[PDB]
Amino acid sequence: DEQPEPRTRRRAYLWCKEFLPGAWRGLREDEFHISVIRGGLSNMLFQCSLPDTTATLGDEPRKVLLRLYGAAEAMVLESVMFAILAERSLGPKLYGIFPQGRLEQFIPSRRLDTEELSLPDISAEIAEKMATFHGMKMPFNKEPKWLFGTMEKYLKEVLRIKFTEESRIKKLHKLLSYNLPLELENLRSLLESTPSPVVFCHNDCQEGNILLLEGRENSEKQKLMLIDFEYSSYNYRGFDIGNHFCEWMYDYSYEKYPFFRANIRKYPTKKQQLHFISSYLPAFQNDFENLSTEEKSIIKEEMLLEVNRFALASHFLWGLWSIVQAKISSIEFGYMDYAQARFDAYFHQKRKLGV
Amino acid sequence: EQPEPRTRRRAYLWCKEFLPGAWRGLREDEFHISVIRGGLSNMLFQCSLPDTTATLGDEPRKVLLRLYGAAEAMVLESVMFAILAERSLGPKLYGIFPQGRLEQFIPSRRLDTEELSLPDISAEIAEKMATFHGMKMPFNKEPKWLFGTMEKYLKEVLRIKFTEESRIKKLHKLLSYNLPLELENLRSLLESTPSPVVFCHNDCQEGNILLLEGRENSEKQKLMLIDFEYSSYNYRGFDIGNHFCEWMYDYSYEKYPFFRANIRKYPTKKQQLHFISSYLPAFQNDFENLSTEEKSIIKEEMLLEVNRFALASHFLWGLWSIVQAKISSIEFGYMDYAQARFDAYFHQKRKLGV
Ligand SMILES: COc1cc2c(NC3CCN(C(C)C)CC3)nc(C3CCCCC3)nc2cc1OCCCN1CCCC1
Ligand SMILES: COc1cc2c(NC3CCN(C(C)C)CC3)nc(C3CCCCC3)nc2cc1OCCCN1CCCC1
Ligand SMILES: [Cl-]
Ligand SMILES: [Cl-]
Ligand SMILES: [Cl-]
Ligand SMILES: [Mg+2]
Ligand SMILES: [Mg+2]
Repeated sequence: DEQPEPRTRRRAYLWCKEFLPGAWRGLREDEFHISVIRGGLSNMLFQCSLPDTTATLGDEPRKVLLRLYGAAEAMVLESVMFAILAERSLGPKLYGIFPQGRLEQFIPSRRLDTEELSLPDISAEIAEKMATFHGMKMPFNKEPKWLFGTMEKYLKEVLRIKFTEESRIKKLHKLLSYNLPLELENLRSLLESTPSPVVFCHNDCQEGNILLLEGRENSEKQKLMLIDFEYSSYNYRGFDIGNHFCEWMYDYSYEKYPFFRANIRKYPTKKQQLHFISSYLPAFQNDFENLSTEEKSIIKEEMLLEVNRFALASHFLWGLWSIVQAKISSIEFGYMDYAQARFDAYFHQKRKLGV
Repeated sequence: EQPEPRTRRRAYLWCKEFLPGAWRGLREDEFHISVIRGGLSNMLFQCSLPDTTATLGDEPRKVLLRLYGAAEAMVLESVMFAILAERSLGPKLYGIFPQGRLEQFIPSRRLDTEELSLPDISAEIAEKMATFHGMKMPFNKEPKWLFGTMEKYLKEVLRIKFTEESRIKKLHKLLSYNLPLELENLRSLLESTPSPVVFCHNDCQEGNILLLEGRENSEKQKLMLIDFEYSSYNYRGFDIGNHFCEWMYDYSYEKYPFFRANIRKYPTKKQQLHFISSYLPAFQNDFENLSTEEKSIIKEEMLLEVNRFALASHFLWGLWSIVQAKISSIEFGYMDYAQARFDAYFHQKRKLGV
C-alpha cells in the first residue's frame, strides 16, 4: 500500500510501456513510479507515472491508473460501456485494455463522504449528472429485467446458503423468518403498479462513486463526476434515484466492526427530495420549466411517490446481495449486520408509506 | 434467403429487446429477416420493420445481425467496433450480446478487384487508410504482430505432413526455397526500412471496402472500410504494401482454384504516387505547404518503404495459405494461392534488386 510486490510492479511496467505512447515507449524499468491506491484479491488500483524529470513528446499523460481484475460476457459489456463513456467524455479515458486489467485516465479528485450528499449544491449536481446518464443510448438490452432478475438471482443463492458459525446461522435464520420469497412478490405488486420510465441507470450512485474534481471546488454546478458503472443497466428511473436517497443513510468508511454506520434519520426530507428532483427534471427534459406551476407540482408529487417506493427495492436488493457476500466474500465487513440494516429500513419505510 | 426458424425467433427477440421505438411492440408475424451471408462463423442477416409500420422516433427501419457462430479477441473487436461507431468511422452499434451483435445496416456493395485502380477509388482508399492510421486505440502499440505471426505460421508449416501426390509435390517446392532463411533476410531488410508504427487494418482489399449506395456520383466520401479482424499496431508500410498486392488478386472466381492472380495488375509507380499523394496530406498536417523538393523526397522514400513491406504481405499470406491447406474448413485452392504469393515475392525481390 505504498509499493506493490515484485511481479505486479514489472507487469505494470510492460503494460505501461507497450500500451502508452510517447515517453512511455522508451522507458527503462528503473524509472517506473508505481504506488498502490487500493489493494485486495479483486480490483486492485495502482497509480503509474513518469519521473518528474522526463518531459512528454505529445499529448500522452504523465500518470495513469492501472486496474487489475484478479480471478467472458460480463467483461465484454463493461469494457464496451467504459470505452463508449470514454469517447463521449462522460468517463475517464481508456488508454489500454488487456485480459488482466486496463489502463485508465487518472482523475485528480477525492470521493465524497456520505454527509456531503445533502449539501444543496452537491445534491443539485448529482441530480443533473444522473439525469444526463439517464438520457444516454447504450447498446444493451432495453427491457427492465435487471431489477427483479437480480433480486431473484440473489434470493436463489440466499436460500442455498448454510453457515457453520453459530452467530451467522442465527442472523440468517432471522432474515429468513420474514419469508423473503413472499416479500419479494409483495414488492413486485407494488412496483408493477408504480409507473417509472426505463432509462440507462448507474444502479450504485453513492458517495464512493462520486468524484470531487481537484481545483473545481468553487464551481457551483460542475465539480463532480460519476464513476464505477459495474451495475449499470436499463432499469426503472425510480430505482436509481431511490437507491441514491437510501445512500444518504449509509457510511462505509467506519473504522470498526461492522465497518459501516446506518442512520434512518439521515434519509432526505420531502424538502431535500424536492430540491433533488427540481434539479433532475429540467436536466432530463429542458422544456420542464415552461409547464404550468400546477402541472409541475403534479409531476413532482407523482415522482416522490415513485422514487420512495423504488427505494424499497434498493433495501431488498442490496440486503440480499449482502447475505451472499457473507458466504462468498473474503473482503472483511459486517455483511450480515448490513443485511439486517437494509431489511430494518425496508420494513420501517414500508410502514411509513402505508404500503 | 429465409433463415432457420430458430434463428428467426432468436433474431426477433434480440431486435425487440435491443432496439427502441416501433421494434419494442413488433409481433413475431410482422418481423422480416433474410440471410445476407451464411457460413459457420459471422453469419449475417438483414432484419427490418414492415414497410407499412411507421417509426416512432430515430430508430432504424433495418439493421444487420451478426452471429459469431464458431476470449480476449471478442472484447478487443467489440471495443474497437464501439469506438469506430462513436467517432462516425463505422456503422453504429445497436446491440451486443454473447451470440452476436446488431449493427446499423449500410446499403452498399463491396468493390471488385478491378475497381481498386479507379483513380477516385484509389485516392479515397488512401485518405481512409491515412485516417485509420492516425486513430488512437487502447491496444498494444508494440509492432509484434507481423513477424510474430510470420514466425508462428512458419513453424506450423515446417511440421506438416500431407497425404496425396499433388499436395506433397506442391509443399515440396515451397519448402525448397528455404523459408526460414528468407524470413531472416526479410527481417533484416525490414529492420533497415524505417516505417512508422500505426493502427493498421492489415487486410485492406476490395472485399473489406464498401461503396455506399446513393454516393456513386461523389468523387470523394463514397467508401467505408470494414472488417477489422486482423487489425493491430503494425508498420504503416505493411498496410499500404498489402493493399498494393491486392490489386493482383481476385477472390471471386467461380472455378477452382477460386482466385485469379495477375502480376501485371500491381500498381505502376504513377498509380502508387497517386495513392500516396492522397494519403500523405490526410496523415500529415501541413504536407501540402512543404517545398516541392521535400514532398518529392518524402514520396520517393515512402514508395521504397511500401514496396519492401509488400514482400512481407506475400510472405505472411503465403504461409497463412499453406497452414489453411491442412486445417481447412473452406473450399479453395490454398496451395495454388500460396504458390502465386511466393512467385510474386520473388518477382518483387527482382524488381527491387534485393
Ligand atoms: C460493502 O460495501 C462497501 C464496502 C466498503 C469498504 N469496506 C472496507 C474494506 C477495508 N476493511 C478493512 C477494515 C480491512 C473495512 C471494510 N470500504 C470502502 C472505503 C475504504 C477506504 C476508506 C473509505 C471507504 N468503501 C466501501 C464501499 C462499499 O459499498 C459501496 C456501495 C455498495 N452498494 C451497496 C451494496 C453493493 C453496492
Ligand atoms: C480465401 O480466403 C477466404 C475465403 C473465404 C470463402 N471462400 C468460399 C468458401 C465457400 N466456397 C463455396 C463454393 C461454398 C466458395 C469459396 N468464403 C468465406 C465465407 C464463407 C461463407 C459464405 C461466403 C463467405 N470466407 C472466406 C474468407 C477468406 O479469407 C479468410 C478471412 C481472412 N483472410 C485473411 C487474408 C484474406 C482473408
Ligand atoms: Cl460460516
Ligand atoms: Cl411465494
Ligand atoms: Cl454517433
Ligand atoms: Mg451512502
Ligand atoms: Mg485483391
